[PDB]
Parts: sequence; C-alpha cells; structure tokens
Amino acid sequence: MKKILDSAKNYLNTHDKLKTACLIALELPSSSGSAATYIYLTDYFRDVTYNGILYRSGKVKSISSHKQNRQLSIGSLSFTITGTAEDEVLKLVQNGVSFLDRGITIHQAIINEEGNILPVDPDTDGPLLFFRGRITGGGIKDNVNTSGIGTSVITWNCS
Amino acid sequence: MRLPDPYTNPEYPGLGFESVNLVDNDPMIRDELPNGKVKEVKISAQYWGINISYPELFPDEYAFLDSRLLEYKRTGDYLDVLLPQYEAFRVRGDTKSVTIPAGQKGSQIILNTNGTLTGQPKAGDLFKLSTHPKVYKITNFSSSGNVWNISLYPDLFITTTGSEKPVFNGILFRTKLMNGDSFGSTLNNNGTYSGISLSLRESL
Amino acid sequence: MRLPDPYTNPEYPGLGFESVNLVDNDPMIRDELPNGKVKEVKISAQYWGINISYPELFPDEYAFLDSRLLEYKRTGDYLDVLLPQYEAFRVRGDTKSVTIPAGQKGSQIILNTNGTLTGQPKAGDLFKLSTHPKVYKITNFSSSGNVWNISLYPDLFITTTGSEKPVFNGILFRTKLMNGDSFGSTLNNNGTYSGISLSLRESL
Amino acid sequence: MRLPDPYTNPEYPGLGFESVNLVDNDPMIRDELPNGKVKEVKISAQYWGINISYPELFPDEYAFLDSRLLEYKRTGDYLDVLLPQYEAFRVRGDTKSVTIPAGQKGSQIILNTNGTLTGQPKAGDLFKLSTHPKVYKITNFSSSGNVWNISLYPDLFITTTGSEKPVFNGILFRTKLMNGDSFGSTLNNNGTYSGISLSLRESL
Amino acid sequence: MRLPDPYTNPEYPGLGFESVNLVDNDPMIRDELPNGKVKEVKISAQYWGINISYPELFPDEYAFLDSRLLEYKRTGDYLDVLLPQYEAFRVRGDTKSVTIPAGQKGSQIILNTNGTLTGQPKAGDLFKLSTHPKVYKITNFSSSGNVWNISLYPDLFITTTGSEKPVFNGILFRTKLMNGDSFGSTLNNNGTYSGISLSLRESL
Amino acid sequence: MRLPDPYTNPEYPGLGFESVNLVDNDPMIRDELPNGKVKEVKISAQYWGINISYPELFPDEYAFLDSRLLEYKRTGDYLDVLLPQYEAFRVRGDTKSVTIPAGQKGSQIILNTNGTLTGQPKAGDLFKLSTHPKVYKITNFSSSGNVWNISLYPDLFITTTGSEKPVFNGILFRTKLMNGDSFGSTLNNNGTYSGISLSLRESL
Amino acid sequence: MRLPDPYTNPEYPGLGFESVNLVDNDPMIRDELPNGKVKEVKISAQYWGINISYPELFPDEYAFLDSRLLEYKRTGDYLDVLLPQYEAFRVRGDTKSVTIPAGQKGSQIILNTNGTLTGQPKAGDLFKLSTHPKVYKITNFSSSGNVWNISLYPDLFITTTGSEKPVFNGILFRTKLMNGDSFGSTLNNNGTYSGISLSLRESL
Amino acid sequence: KDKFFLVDEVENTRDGKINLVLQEYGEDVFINSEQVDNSGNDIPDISNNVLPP
Repeated sequence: MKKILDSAKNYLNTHDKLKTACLIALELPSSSGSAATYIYLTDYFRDVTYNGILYRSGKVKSISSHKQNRQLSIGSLSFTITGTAEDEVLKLVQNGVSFLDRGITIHQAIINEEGNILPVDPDTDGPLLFFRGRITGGGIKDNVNTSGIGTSVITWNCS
Repeated sequence: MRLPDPYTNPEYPGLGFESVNLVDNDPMIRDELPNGKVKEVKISAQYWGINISYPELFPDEYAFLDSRLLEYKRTGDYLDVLLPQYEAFRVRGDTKSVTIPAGQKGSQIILNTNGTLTGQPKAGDLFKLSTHPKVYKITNFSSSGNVWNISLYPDLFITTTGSEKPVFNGILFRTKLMNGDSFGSTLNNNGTYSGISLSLRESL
Repeated sequence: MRLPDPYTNPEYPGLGFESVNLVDNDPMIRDELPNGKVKEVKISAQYWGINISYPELFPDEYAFLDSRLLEYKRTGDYLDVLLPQYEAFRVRGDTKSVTIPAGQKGSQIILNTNGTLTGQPKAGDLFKLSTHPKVYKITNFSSSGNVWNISLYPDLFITTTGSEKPVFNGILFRTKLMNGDSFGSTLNNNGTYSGISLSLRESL
Repeated sequence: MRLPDPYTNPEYPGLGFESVNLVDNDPMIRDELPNGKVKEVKISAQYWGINISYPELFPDEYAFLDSRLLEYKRTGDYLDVLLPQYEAFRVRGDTKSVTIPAGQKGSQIILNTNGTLTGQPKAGDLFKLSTHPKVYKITNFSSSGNVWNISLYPDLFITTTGSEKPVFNGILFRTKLMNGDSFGSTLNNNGTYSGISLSLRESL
Repeated sequence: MRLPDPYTNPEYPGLGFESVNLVDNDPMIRDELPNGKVKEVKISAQYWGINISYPELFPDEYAFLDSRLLEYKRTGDYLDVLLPQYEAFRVRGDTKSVTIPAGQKGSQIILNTNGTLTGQPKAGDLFKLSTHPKVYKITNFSSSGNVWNISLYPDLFITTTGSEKPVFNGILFRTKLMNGDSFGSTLNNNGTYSGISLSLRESL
Repeated sequence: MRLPDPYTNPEYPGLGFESVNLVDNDPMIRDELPNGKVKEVKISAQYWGINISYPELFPDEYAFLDSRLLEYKRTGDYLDVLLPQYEAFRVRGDTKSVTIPAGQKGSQIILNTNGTLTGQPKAGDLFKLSTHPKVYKITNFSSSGNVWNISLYPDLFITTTGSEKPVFNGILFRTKLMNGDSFGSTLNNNGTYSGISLSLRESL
Repeated sequence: MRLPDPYTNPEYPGLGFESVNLVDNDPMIRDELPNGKVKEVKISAQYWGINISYPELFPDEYAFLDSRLLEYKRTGDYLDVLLPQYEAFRVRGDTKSVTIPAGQKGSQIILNTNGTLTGQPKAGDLFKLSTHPKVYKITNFSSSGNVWNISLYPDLFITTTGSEKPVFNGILFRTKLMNGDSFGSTLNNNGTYSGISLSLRESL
Repeated sequence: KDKFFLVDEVENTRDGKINLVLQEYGEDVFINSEQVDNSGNDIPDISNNVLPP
C-alpha cells in the first residue's frame, strides 16, 4: 500500500471540507518529433500553478473512476470536455484521430486553506497521482432541441 | 390565411385577444463551466410564440372562428395573425421606393428611404422583410438623413438580395397551431363558449 | 338509440346538458426541425368527442337515464346525441332530388341542388351524408348557380358512389359511451343522485 | 352474513348509509380502430361495486359494526348488504308458484307467474335468481297477461334449469370487503367515530 | 412502561389523546380472477396500529412527555397505551379460578368460568390472555351455562397450554413507537411546543 | 465558532430563533417480523438536528448574520449554537472540582460533586462532557447525598477517562449547515429579509 | 451593459426591483458517514444568483425594458445589476495608490492602504478587485495600521499579480440572463404587461 | 474482530469515495503462512440419524 506523508494524514483527518482538484497534463500532437507541446487543464474553479506549470480551469467538466483488481487488464478512464468551447470541438472533430496514443497524466491535488497544494505524495512532496496512460478515441454528441436548452459534450477515452 | 379579428370582421367584437403572450424562443447550447463562466452557442433557429386567449364567445362568433380554424386544418396552409399592440402606425408612406442594398447578413441592416418615409421607428417595434416571412424586433435605431440603420434582435435569416422591401406596418406572423390535436370548446348554460385559447407558434 | 334530452323527454328537466364539450380529436405526428420549420403527419382518423355534464338528479330522472344507459349497454347499440346549438334550419326542401357526383374522395363535396333546396348552408354548420354516420362541419361554401361547393373539415371518410344524399338538419352523433367500464353515481342522503358524467366518442 | 343496518337493528340509527355509490364494473377489451370504429369485446365477468359511507357513529354503534365486520373477517364468509333505495316493494305476492322455463341464456328471460304476482316491476329495479347470487338490473319490461318478459343488463350467468325462482324483493349483494387490509377508525374529542366508509365489491 | 395519560397524570391535561386511530393492519394477498371471484391469501400476522395526536404543549407537559419517551428509547422498553373507550367493566371477579382447556389454536376460546365471574362480555370489547401480550377483540359470545364461547378476530397467536387466564379489564397495548427515527417537536415563540404525533404499532 | 444570537449580540434583537425544531435522528435497522414482533438494531450514530427559523431581519442584522455564516463557510470549522429554552440555570457552582470516575460506558453515568454543586438537574435538561462535543439529554436523575446518578438518552460515545468534567450550563451544539449549497435571501419592498431559516445538523 | 433601474431611469418607476433574491450557489459533495461525521468536498465554483421580480408594467416601461433585454440578447453582452442595499459608502478616497502584494491565492486579501483611504469596510459588505469581475463579500476585517486584512467568502478566483486595485463602491454583478430560452410577457386587456421575471446568474 | 481480509478491487472516484471489494480466505492457506495444520486428526463421523423399531 502507498503510504502518504504524515501531514497529509493529519490534514485529511482534521479537515472535513476538502477542495480537491484534478490536474490534467494532456499531450498535444506534433507533425514532427522536433516539437513537444502539452495542454494543461483542471476542473478547479481557478488556475492552479503546480511545479511552475499553469493548469487552466475553463474546460474540463467531469472525470470517470479509475478501477483495478488483482488480474492484469487494461483499465480505462474517460473524462468529458465542454462542447461549447471552440478550441476543443475543432480539435476533436478535425484531429480526433491523430490524438490516438497520446499521453495524459491526471493528478488528484488537495488545495490547502490557502491556494497552495497539500503535499500528499512523499516521493515528490506533491499531489498523489491519479491516472496515467494513452488516449484511445474520442467523441462529441451535439444535442439541440427546438424548445429548451441544448447540449454539447466532448467525451475523451483513455487507457 | 388570416386569423379573424375585429379589424377584419368588425361585426364580431367577441373575437379579439383578451390577452396575448408573445414569448421569445431561442434554443441555445448553454454550458455552465466549472470556473463560473457561462458559454452558450446559438444553433437552432429562433421563433416567436403567440399565446392568444379569447373572451366569452357567443355561438355565432365561435362558429365563425372555428370555421376559419377548421379551414386552416383542412387546406393545411399557414395561419397569419396581426398583433394589435404593435399596430401603432408610426411610419407613414409607401415603401416600394425604399431600397435595401444587397449583401447584408447579421443583426444590422441599412436601408435607403430616398426621402420617402415620414416617421421614426422607435425601439421595440416590429420589422419584417417583404420576401421572407420572418418577423424581427427593432432594438436600436439611428438615422443619418435619409439612410436608416436598424438593429434587429434575430439575425437576418436570409442575406438581402437588393430587392427586399421594408414592411413597417401590417406585419403578420406566419404561425402554426399547437392545440389542434385536442381542441375542445365548452358551452355554458348561459349561452357562451368560455375559455377559448390558442397556442400559436411561428413556422420558419 | 337516442340519448334522453329535454326535447323528447321534457318531463325530466334534469336530463338536460348542463355543459357540452365538443372535442376535436385529430391525432397527428408533429415534428419541429431545428431550422424553425414545424412539420406534421396525419394517418389516423378524426373523431368528435362529446362530454356531457349533469346536475343533481331526482330518483325518477336518474331511473329513466339509467334504464336507457343499461339498455344501450345491453343491446350494444349506438347512442345518438343531439346538440341544440347546431339545430339552426337554413337549408329546407327535399334531399332526394339532389345529386352528388361520384368519385369524390377529397375534403370537398360538389353537389347539384337541382334548384330543389331553398336557403344556403352557413360556414361552421354541421353536415352529414345519408349513407355514412360520420359528422362533418362546413368550413366554406360557395354557390355558383345550382351547384354547391361545400368544404368539410374531416377528409371524406367514404368515396361518394353517386347515391348519397346530403343531410343538413336533424343530424345526430353516432357516439359510443366511453368510461363505461367503471360507471357509477353516488346517492346522497337527501335522495338526489350526483356525480353523473357521460364521456362519449363518435364511433362511426 | 348480513351487514348491520337500521332495518335489522333499529336500535342503532347511526348505522345506515349516508351515501351509497353503486358503480358498474364491466371489464372489456376495447380497441380504437384507425378508421374511427370502436370495437369492444366482453370477456371478464361483470360485478357491481358498492361504496358505503357512514355518518357520525357513536361508540356503541361502531362497536356493533366493527364486531360484525371482524366476525366477517374471521369466519371468512361473504357479507350481504341490502341497498334501501331499491327496496320499493313494487311486487306483492309469493314467488314459489312462479316457474321459469329451463334452457334460457342471455339478457332476456321469460317467467310465468301463473296469476300469482300483483304489481309491475318497472325498469331500473333489481332482480336476482333464487339459486345464483348474481344481482341483475331490469332494463325493460313487457308482459302479455301472466307471462312476463324481462330484460336484464348483465347476461344470465347460469342457464335457467327450470327451478330458479324470481326474487323481486329483499335482494342482497354477496360482496367482499376491499378496505380490510388497512381499516382505521378515528375517535374525536366530541365522542364519535368520523369518516367510517366501506368499499365493497360483489364476489362472483 | 405506560404512556402518560390523564388517568395517571391529570396535572398535565395536554397529555390527553386528542384523537386516537385504531388501525386494523392485516396484510393479505388479494387476487381477482376474471370470472368475478375474488380470492384472498393470509400469511403474515395482524397488528393493531395506534396513532396519537396531541394539542399545543406547555413546557412542563412536553418536558414530562419527552422524558418518558427518552426513557423508552433508552431502556428499549415497550410503551403501554390505554384507550378509555374500551374500559367498560362488564366481567368482574377472579380470573384465577377460571380454566381454559389446552390445545386451542383456532380463532375461538372455550373457557369454563366455574361460576366465579359475574356479568358477560359484549361483542366488540377487548380481550387478552394473561400469558401473551397480543390484544383480541370479541366478535361473538355465546354462554351455555358456565362454559363461555368467545370468538376473537386475530387467530390465536399462541396455543393454549391450560395455564392461561382471560383478562377482560385493564388491557394495555404492548406497542413500540414507530417514526422514532426522525422524532421532533418545534417550539414556537410563544413558549408552547407544537407538532407532536405518536405513531405506535403493537409489537407483541 | 459561535452562531450570533441576542445573548452574544444584544444590539441585534432581530437575531434569535422565531421557532427552533430539535429533532431526534437515530438511524436503526428496524425489521418487522411476520409473527408481529418488531426487531430494531442500533448501529449508526445518533445526532441531534436543529431547524432554526428567523423573524423579519433588517438589512444590518442580516448583514451581520450572513457575514458570520460566510465566515463559517470560508474557514470550514464547526458552527456552535446555544438553544435558549435549555438555558435554565438550574445548577449553580463551578464543576472543575467534580470528578467522574473512569471506565464508564452506556447510558448510566456516576459523578461525584464532592459537595460543590447546588441545584438538581431535572429530567429533560441537557448534558455535555467537557472533552467530547456530543450533547446528551437527561432522562432520569437519582442522587444519594453528593454522588449523582444520571441516565442519558444517547449512550456515552466515549468511555470516561476520569478527567471529563460535567457541563450543566452553556451547552453548545457542534453543528454543520445543511442549507449551504443553495441559500438565498429575499429583500421586500418593506425593507426586511423575510423567511430566513437554517437546517443545522450536529456533526459527530 | 447596465440593467435599467430607477437610479439611471427614474421616469420608469415600474422598472424598480420589487424583490431581489441573492442566492448563494456553491455546489458541494456532502457525505454523511454512519459514525455521525458529516464530510464535504468542494470542486466547482461559487456564483451569485440574482432573481428579479417586477410589478405590472405600462407600455412605455415594458418597451424600454424589452429593448434593453433584446439589445443584450443581440450583442451577447453582460447585464450589470446594482443592488441598492449594498451601496453604503464607507471607504472613500483613491484606490490607485493602494498596493496589493502579489501571490495571494487563498481566501484573504492583505493590502497596504498607504493611508490614502478614509473609513473602514464593514463585515458583510461587497468587495471586488479591479481586474476580475467576480464579486466578493467581506466576512471579516482587521486593520493593523495601514495594512488591511480583508477576508472574502469565495476563494480568490485569481492570483493577485500586484496590479489589482480594490473596489468598494459602485460594484456591479456581471450577470448573464438565464431563462432567456423561453422568455415572454403576457399583455392583459387593460394595457399593462404582467408576468415578467429575470433569473440572472453571475457569469464571471 | 479484526478479521483478516485481502483487497481484490479498489476503485478511486473524483469525489473521494473509494469502492472496495475484499476477499475472505480459509485459515493458514497463504504461501507466507505456516501451512502446517494439526486439527484434522478427528475424522468426521457418518450421519446415520435413523433407527429401527
């Protein structure tokens, strides 16, 4: 079992209100190997500057659950993106196949009473890693109705 | 066709809206971002909705009204209505000699009266192009002599082709009934049809 | 079989229709496209729905009405319902010398009155053919000499064979009593029966 | 067994129906054809439903009533009731010498009084055969001297065997309680049980 | 443990039962066949449900009642409820010299009073055995000499061992307080507690 | 932190409970056996629930109140409240010299005042240990000289360690808000915030 | 864009806010463990919800309000809403010579007023930064010389860059009109518009 | 009382709720445990619970 820093356990026991944030560092496709770019996202309500990396907060809506058991198998995780964003709708629609097999690193970060991140993981004194792997496909579902409020959700799939 | 009303048929004063509800129906892909920002995308077309309520209708007036409505249901055409609160004739003149330069899309519109119209269309009044049956709503007005700059709430559905003529008076909504499937009328012992109401809805 | 009304049976004044409800039931499949155009599809038939309400009933009035309703439910006949507001006599004469050309399957009857009928039918009246029990409402009427052009709301349920004769007066709805599965009436301690309602449907 | 009422127990005038609802329950396979024709098939048996409402019951009257009802629930037999509005003794005489010829099924029935009965059973009155416990309702009557032709709303459940005797008076419904599972009685500070009601239902 | 009532505690008149509700709870599986025969099946037990309502309570009355209820919830005891309307003293004497033959498991108690008891129990009264807490209602009673034939609504929850002694007076319901999971009472600004209700169930 | 009230802030008399609902919330595994016996198992911890209703609050009083509530929501600590109906100072003295012998679990508790306290805590009053924040309710009291035997409705959450001191006055509930997610306040044209209410809930 | 209020437009007194509803919307995931400890988790942002109600509107007042709302829906701007009850002027002076140290991302602003501001902000007032549109409420304020310690309910939506300037007076809510998908107003026969409600949400 | 179980499926959600599926095993059946069992000498007996007249 992965032990966590002592102060982490003390904060988790003492504080009943936890302001968690999921920090996503998604790999961005490049035509040639000479380029390497990442897009950083979070579901928190403000940008989180973690290790000098600015995790913007506008887009990510929800994240699925990570599950594993005693038998080796390729676990999967899917997170949703707001389909009203023009950047991501364009990216998924017109580049959603070139995104295959591109990495992603999701961190589960507790935000202190101040904006600092509670150092739970003792190996890096940072957040506790939540997921890591590669994308496998995507999907957008535009859903409008002539009466009411429509919907547009971008769903990514990962392994 | 025309929905009967005291203007077309003054002999039936029972016709006429006891209360009219002009609703705005713009579907939108609204999304509430986790950061507090609300993003909404307009894709589906907007359409005015008209809810008409009638006063106590006597048997002959209701006979005329439901005869016209059943003719509507039979021939299957559209049903035009004229809202009277927007019938303030604030613009005199004949609009045939008014040119709208071609190649205009969006809310803004520019039309040249060529010194023909008399009267200023204030904000909140209706507006309709000669060709397309859509009905807009003036939100702001600004004129420099003869040229008029009008801003309309719904974006111009069709780009002006240089021949569309403004219609500042007698604007009719090309609507369709939404109560047709189950439309009943009750007759009281007093001799009047009570609670007659229509849920219209602009088509296209 | 005729439903008891204060025309045939005035000795029971409680059998009058306190309030009738002529319901227009024409089921349609209505779909609203995002481009603002509402589209309808009609397959099933249109049937006139009649709802009758009654006041407190004395024992004799209720006895007569219940005997008639039980006779209906026993023989499985068809209740005929007469609406007084639709009994205005305009067209008078013989309907046997009038001829209806055959092959008319649309929503319009063209008939040569042969000058044997006086008066003219009014829009919104009730019209019915002599060989079919379905009841029609005249939505429009144009007379050019002896040939009449009567327009009907429900599309002609039969194709005219040339032997049908128009019926303008004395029209009855060949209804079948709905809500008869659980039909009852509570008798109060004061001797009068209350809570009697007839939901009738035109079973042509 | 017999449901207590002021006729059986005059010392308890609180018993007795404040209001009785005699509902008609004929299940039917009704189908609404697309052409407008309504087709209904009768398969399940019909059963009268009786809803009895009691006035303010004093403690002793309610003690008697619920004692009788609990005896019903204990021994498990049927619970007979006598509706008083149908207790108009319109037929005098003894019906033992009245023969009903065997081999009769359907609504119609023929019985020979042999010049014994005095009084004519008018439409709307009740009727019950001596053997079977079903309760019918006379819908039409026609007599030619001694022979009586009676039409009953529910078809004869069993074909007459030539020994069944008519019962024109003292007709009891063989019913079963439908409120037994949760039957509560409230006692006020005034000293009366309020809102006592029964939902009976004829069995077989 | 006894629920506080104005018998033991008259100094708190607000603790009286403003309205009691003796609910007959006997769950049964009732099935109605299409042939008109309604059929029931009984497996589970019958339990008397008691609902108590209270008026506005002063601080001392509420303090006493709440202390008693919290004592109940602390020791997990059984609240005993006394209904005044069932406290008519008919049978008087010693219940120790009366003998009940053993092996009686039906819905009927045959007991030899041995001439030691005066008076006779009335139908609809409350009856209880001395060795079981379940409460019975007498539905019928026939006395032939000294042997009594008492009929009870709930089927005997125990088989008589010959040592049981009938109890006619001073009968209490061994109830358990339901709705105690979320039990509260709002205190108004005028100092009185309101909204207090006891939903009790007979937990034998 | 402390919830503002007229005791802490007398300058704001608008604060203060118009009505307080002290509900009892003990979850239980209740099971209704087929034989009539009701079996309930207590596993989940019990917690008092407090529903506070405020009178018409003027803008400054509501500013103070919602400032304190938003400070609560910000720093995330617990929100203490003091019910005033249980503030009857029935026990004088200082409780530091009162010893509670260690090793006590369950409802019962034994504490030795050593001849220090003056006043008897009657049943229904509150009780709270110095260390643990749980709030109990005295259900019965019995004293033999200086030693006091107190029975509490909720079982002692923690076993006494010999240092816990009794707190018979100034008992605060360590609660958490349950209306925080959607908490709105309406301002009338009269100038007062109306219908301000809180649904508190004791934590741990 | 500013919502019309009787500050800028007193000629339309019907445009005043008959009743405002400042809704605190802070969605949280609240879980109650069986051990009595309630636990909360906060991820999403907090947004101030404003609900406006209006009285009957004359044609000119409704024309102005509808023109402004249609201008909003045309340009897609942000409605600014001013609450009079939050317009108490306490802090006066220049907010340009005050400095806010950077790197403050918690729920607390430490600023050096540099002696340029007179007065002190009161708890429960409205506070806002000059570079972000989110509106904050002061939950606590401690002044130690020129440095102020302002505590805010919503956690700082931005990290201070050192160039932000506090804003205490003239604060507007950068709202976006919800319920605009189906927005309408019924015109009564007496000429006044009724049923107008603005559900606004703070779209920062 | 401190019964020994083994985790088999842990699921982590974004709300923090952690779903577990443990797995119970026999006694001293693990590779690490001392597998020697001395309690099996007493063989169970036959169930002849019926007798003649």
